[PDB]
Amino acid sequence: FKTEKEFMQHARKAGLVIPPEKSDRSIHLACTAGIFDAYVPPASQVSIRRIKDYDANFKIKDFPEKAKDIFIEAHLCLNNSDHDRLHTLVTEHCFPDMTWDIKYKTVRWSFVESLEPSHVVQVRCNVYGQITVRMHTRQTLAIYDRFGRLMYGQEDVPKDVLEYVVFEKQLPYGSWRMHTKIVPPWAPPKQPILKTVMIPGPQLKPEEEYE
Amino acid sequence: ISRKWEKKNKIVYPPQLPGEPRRPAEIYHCRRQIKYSKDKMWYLAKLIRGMSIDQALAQLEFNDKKGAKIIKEVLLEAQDMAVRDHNVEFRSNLYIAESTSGRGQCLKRIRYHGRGRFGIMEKVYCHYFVKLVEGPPPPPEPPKTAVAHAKEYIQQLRSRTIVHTL
Amino acid sequence: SPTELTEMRNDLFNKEKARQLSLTPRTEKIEVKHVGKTDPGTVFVMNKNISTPYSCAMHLSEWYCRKSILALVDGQPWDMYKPLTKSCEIKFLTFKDCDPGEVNKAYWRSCAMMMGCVIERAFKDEYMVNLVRAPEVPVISGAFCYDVVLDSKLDEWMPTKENLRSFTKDAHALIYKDLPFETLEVEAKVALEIFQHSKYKVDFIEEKASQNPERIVKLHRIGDFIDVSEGPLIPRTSICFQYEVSAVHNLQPTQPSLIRRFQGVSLPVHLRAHFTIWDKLLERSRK
Amino acid sequence: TARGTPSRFLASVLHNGLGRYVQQLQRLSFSVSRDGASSRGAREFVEREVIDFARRNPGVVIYVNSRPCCVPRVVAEYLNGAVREESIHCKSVEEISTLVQKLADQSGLDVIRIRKPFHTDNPSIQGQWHPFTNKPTTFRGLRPREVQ
Amino acid sequence: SGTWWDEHLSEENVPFIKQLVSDEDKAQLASKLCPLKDEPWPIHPWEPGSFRVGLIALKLGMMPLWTKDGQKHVVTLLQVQDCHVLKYTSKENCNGKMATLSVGGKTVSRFRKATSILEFYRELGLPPKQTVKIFNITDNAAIKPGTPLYAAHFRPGQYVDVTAKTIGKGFQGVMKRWGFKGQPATHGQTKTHRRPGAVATGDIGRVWPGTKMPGKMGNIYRTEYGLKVWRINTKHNIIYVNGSVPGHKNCLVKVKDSKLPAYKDLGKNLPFPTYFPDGDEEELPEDLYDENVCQPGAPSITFA
Amino acid sequence: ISHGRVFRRMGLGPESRIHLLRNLLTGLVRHERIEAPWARVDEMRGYAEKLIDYGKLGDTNERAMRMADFWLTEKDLIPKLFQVLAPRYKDQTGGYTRMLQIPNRSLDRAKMAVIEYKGNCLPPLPLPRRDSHLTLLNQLLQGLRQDLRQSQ
Amino acid sequence: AAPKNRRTIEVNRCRRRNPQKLIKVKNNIDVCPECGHLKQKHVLCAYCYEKVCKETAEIRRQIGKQEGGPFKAPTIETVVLYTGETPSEQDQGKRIIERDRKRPSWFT
RNA sequence: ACUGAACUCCUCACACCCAAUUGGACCAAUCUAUCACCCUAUAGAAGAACUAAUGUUAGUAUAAGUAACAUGAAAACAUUCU
Ligand SMILES: [Mg+2]
Ligand SMILES: [Mg+2]
Ligand SMILES: [Mg+2]
Ligand SMILES: [Mg+2]
Ligand SMILES: [Mg+2]
Ligand SMILES: [Mg+2]
Ligand SMILES: [Mg+2]
Ligand SMILES: [Mg+2]
Ligand SMILES: [Mg+2]
Ligand SMILES: [Mg+2]
Ligand SMILES: [Mg+2]
Ligand SMILES: [Mg+2]
Ligand SMILES: [Mg+2]
Ligand SMILES: [Mg+2]
Ligand SMILES: [Zn+2]
Repeated sequence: FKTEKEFMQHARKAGLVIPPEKSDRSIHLACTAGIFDAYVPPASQVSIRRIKDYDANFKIKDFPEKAKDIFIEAHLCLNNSDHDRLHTLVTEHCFPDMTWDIKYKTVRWSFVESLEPSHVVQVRCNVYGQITVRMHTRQTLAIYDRFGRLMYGQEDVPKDVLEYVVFEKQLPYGSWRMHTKIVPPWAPPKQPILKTVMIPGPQLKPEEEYE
Repeated sequence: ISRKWEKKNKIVYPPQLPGEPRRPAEIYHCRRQIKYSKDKMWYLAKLIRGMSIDQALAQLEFNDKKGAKIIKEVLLEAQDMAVRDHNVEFRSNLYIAESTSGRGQCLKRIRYHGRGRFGIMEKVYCHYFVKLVEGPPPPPEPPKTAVAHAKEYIQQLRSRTIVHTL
Repeated sequence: SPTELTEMRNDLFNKEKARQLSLTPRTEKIEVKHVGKTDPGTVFVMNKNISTPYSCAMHLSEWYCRKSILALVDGQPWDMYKPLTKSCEIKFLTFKDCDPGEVNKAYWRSCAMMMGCVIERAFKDEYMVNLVRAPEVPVISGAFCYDVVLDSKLDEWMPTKENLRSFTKDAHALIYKDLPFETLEVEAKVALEIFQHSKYKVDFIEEKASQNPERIVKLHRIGDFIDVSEGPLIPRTSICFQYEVSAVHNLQPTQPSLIRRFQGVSLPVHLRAHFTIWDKLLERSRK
Repeated sequence: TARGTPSRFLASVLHNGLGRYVQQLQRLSFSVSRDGASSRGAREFVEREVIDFARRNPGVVIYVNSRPCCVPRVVAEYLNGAVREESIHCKSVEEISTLVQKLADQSGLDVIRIRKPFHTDNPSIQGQWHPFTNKPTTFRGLRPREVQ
Repeated sequence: SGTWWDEHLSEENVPFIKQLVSDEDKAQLASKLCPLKDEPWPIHPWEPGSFRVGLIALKLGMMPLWTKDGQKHVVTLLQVQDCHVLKYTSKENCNGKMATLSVGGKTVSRFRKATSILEFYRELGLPPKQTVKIFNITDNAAIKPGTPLYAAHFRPGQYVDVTAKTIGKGFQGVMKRWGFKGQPATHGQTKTHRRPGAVATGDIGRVWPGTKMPGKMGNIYRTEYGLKVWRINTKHNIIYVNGSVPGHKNCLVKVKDSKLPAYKDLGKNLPFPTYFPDGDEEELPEDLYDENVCQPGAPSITFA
Repeated sequence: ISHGRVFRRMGLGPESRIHLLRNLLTGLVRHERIEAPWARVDEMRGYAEKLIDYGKLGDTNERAMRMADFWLTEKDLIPKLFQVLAPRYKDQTGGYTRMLQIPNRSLDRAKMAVIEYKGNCLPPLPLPRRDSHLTLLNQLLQGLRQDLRQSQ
Repeated sequence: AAPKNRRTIEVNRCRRRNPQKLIKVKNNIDVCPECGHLKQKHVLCAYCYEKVCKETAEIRRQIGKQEGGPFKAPTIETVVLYTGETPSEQDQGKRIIERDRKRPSWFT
């Protein structure tokens, strides 16, 4: 099937009366479905007290240096695929969005030193504190195949990336982790890939014509 | 049961050195439990076993057999996989390196014969395995010429020794 | 020596071919749309000056690599092995089309260029062979033409039937190599550097350079042999199936030197003719 | 059998007898259990005669490992890189003392079938027979039924 | 990719090529009709022991013919269609007991022959032929390759051997092929009516070679011997051979003089190398006849 | 041995091969384009062009009315025969149908075919066109035609 | 008669693998110029025939509406007109099947 | 005169070519006793060893892709025709 509607419309039509049953145990999440208030990149000190009310030892000045070590150690675990180490530095909204496309291919991401010091932009808040931090760093990329042939980016030349990495913290044992990465609409286009792509048009039945 | 052909698409080679020729892509694909026999599939699998993938889809569109309609569904899904998942840029730059057919788990029914006797009818199933290698197909081996037969005969005369002596 | 004239010219062709690739802006992506009756509205997001129309045909099928011969980039005929330049629209042109006008002409120039590679390398080294041009004669005339000037020793020289069969056996030897036509659009200043040793080809470069509002002249190369031409060409030399240098005609108004025209007739692998139809295209190609 | 098993020619390693005779063992390696009846004779070989053996040929370097094994092995490594690992499991002291002296005397070449019982490298001195030995020469090289 | 001549031609070039090569079909055949105005090989008189050329004729069909005894004879019409002499090999090259001419008849589309065959007829200057038969011959009878042979090469009263492939009857059973009696119909006889019986005996545990079994009947070369030529027809080049000739209608047969020992000296009054109509001496009538045959136009016969 | 035997044997007898072509020809007059197996089409095709010759014998011919009464099992197509089809082909003397090859039947892999009456109201079949006249082999042969026209 | 012995796979391979039993490679396959799908020579294109066979299936569905029941074959010649078309001079006295779609590029 | 064995000699080594039957020396694997501890030792025991019973049961071959089996026709798949 494709959707949840098309399953229930086929489970009704097949006679599959499946009972919606009640259970005492619920799915205990530790993330959110994206960002609370979507920051749009070109006053929120209420949300820094609501973070300090549960944590009670947290400085907004220290955190961009903490934000780099969350960002850098998350991206070095892509070079080895240490999935037990990504799960403590990256929330489960961000872990399928940085590992599912890179399975069965090797990446050789490497961090060289930044250009601008990181600084927090906004802060928002069974309660999830959320911190957006701006990153103007200098990175390299080299993504390969199964067969080891280069498919994206050269290995030596460092590039300039502008990043707004939203962070999140569940508020008893969770820490600050990467949650998502804001890509603005005015961002310059990414580096062109090394191979050429074909895009098929409509697959036409003999009765259908091309208009 | 074993499913080792599905796992061959997950081998990750180390990233290549620039002082090394480019490794061609390999795309292992299979369909299991085809309601067709494993030795009627061999004539279709032997036919396409060296061809490029566009010549293979041509010679299977016009075969009258049942399995040619099924191999053409396998070769099209493995060609769509090679540009999607295994990083081949050209659809046309593939050829069939291996094309075999194993037997599958077959069912058993009862065929009644002419008296109290009977027979055990077996409902045949089969597998079909393919590997596409990225590249132009290699040229077929020509017959060895009269020069090459004469070299092998003279090399067989040149190699003989005085046997059972010093 | 024509040994040292071949090593000198191909290094400057390679120097200009390497120069054009060096101006490529690190795989900039162009987007060409396929216009045609078959397979409509597909795009090929391709590299800027590395991608050719053969790479466009390689995405669709093997049938567009074998059957298709030219390329109608923006309504203009292009080689299949000439690098693209900008976002455009491509048709692929076949020998068996309803109007194969430019396909006939591009095949007509190519067997003229394939002939000139035979003429320079058939005479032994003590004889002087000099190419002039390839006249754009029509297909209805029955033979593609190539004007050559030989040395003064060979003024009362006319080849026999067994000499032209040694021309064709060197023209089928060029087909068996399956050599691709290395095309490259060169400016007029480099073209006079490659063709400095041949005064007949210097002035031909001057014809095409002022015909053109810029100084660009088409250069082509079969293998280790460079020649000018007027327009596009064929992808490979394996396209010529039937080939025969039919006759040699000495032109009539030749007071300074013999403008000696060569005649040949050819057909593709696509458009083969029967032995009795081809033999009648040989007795008409001797005029 | 001989059509099943590989075969080789009778050779030496580096012309082992021409200049000098080089002892072809490098190492012996004994695994010998401290508690175990299978290495009862192997413990008496180490106690009695491995010190008399390690002085009789000082080119062989002998390693007694003494680990808890069920089967005591002897791992003879030779000069051409070959390894012949054999067991001394439940052998008396007189049966290991000949098994080890057999390992010292032999070279590292395989114990597959040797084709010829000899090896001459210059087999001919007066020149090997071809059809034109023992055939007299005619005058002027005239073959039969040739007039001139 | 296999091609043919008609594949890449347009509808303006299809009827043009058809009329063109059929004009060179009739140009090359009409430029051979005077072989004596060319350079012929020398004309020798007949001697005892000399053998001459035969013919290749299309079998047209049969019709009755009557002699003056009033006895019906059946007679097979053999039309000589475009028969020529193709090549000559001496006895040194043949390594047989005689020399050979090669003779071909009944012109065929050039578009449907192999390339190696199409050049043999291009050096000869003829359209290609369907059957090419080889006639043993002496050194006297040696015609230049490229001369036509007509029906007046034979004369009435002469006996003639005719060779062609028989009518192919496919896989035939052992009753039609070998004339076996089969088994009776009733009185039992369950599954035997047309079956071969015992094949061999019991002691020999095998079947002898050359045992008559079911197989492919017909379609082999058979030769009839001693067939009289009753009349010839010089206008349409018809031989009127006595009796029945092997082969169906419109098949090409191989007509030559008889090898029978009773008809071995009977070439004294025959046109020896072949009939040359360029010779013109006593030009032959419309029909030549044997002395016994009642010609159509003679009065009704009477045995007084 | 079936030398010279020009009729296919079909059905379950010589009667049933006429009743098989009769339903195939009744569908051809009604629809003017029929898919059928290729051996059943080209066996019908002799009867499909011999029938229009019997419609051109006229409506009022009793010998032609008896033949249309047999060969059309739906009696409404006998007005369509004598008043539509036989007036449509009153110029030409033959070749009323065109028979092509279709890709084989998906059920039993049978060699299929389509006949149609020429010049009907139906959409045209994708007919096999000859090679174009501007191709290289046709222009080299057009140059030879115009030269040999100047040989006179 | 029963087999006296068992045929081996060495004997069975040389029977069921020689080129008399193998699938012959066919060389008929061209490309259709009209649609680019690949067809054989001597056979109509499978794609381009299904263009016609699904356009004829709609025309025959409207012929069946204007007749009404069986045995209504008219003695009047037929003309298929698509949308925005006028019956010309030769279509006077002809049966007109008014179709709904646009006149296709291959119909004429 | 030469050829010619498993006879006899030669170099080394020797318990190391009969059916039924009989005597003897060893032993795989298992469990138990006690050891042993990458797979063993000495003993005690026993459902203690399978190239063969038209053996039993399961798998899979061969015969074999063989014998055999099936859908009246066209079509708008409404219908009509045989
Ligand atoms: Mg079975
Ligand atoms: Mg009888
Ligand atoms: Mg009976
Ligand atoms: Mg009975
Ligand atoms: Mg039947
Ligand atoms: Mg002896
Ligand atoms: Mg003894
Ligand atoms: Mg024990
Ligand atoms: Mg037991
Ligand atoms: Mg067993
Ligand atoms: Mg048993
Ligand atoms: Mg089988
Ligand atoms: Mg059988
Ligand atoms: Mg059967
Ligand atoms: Zn089509």
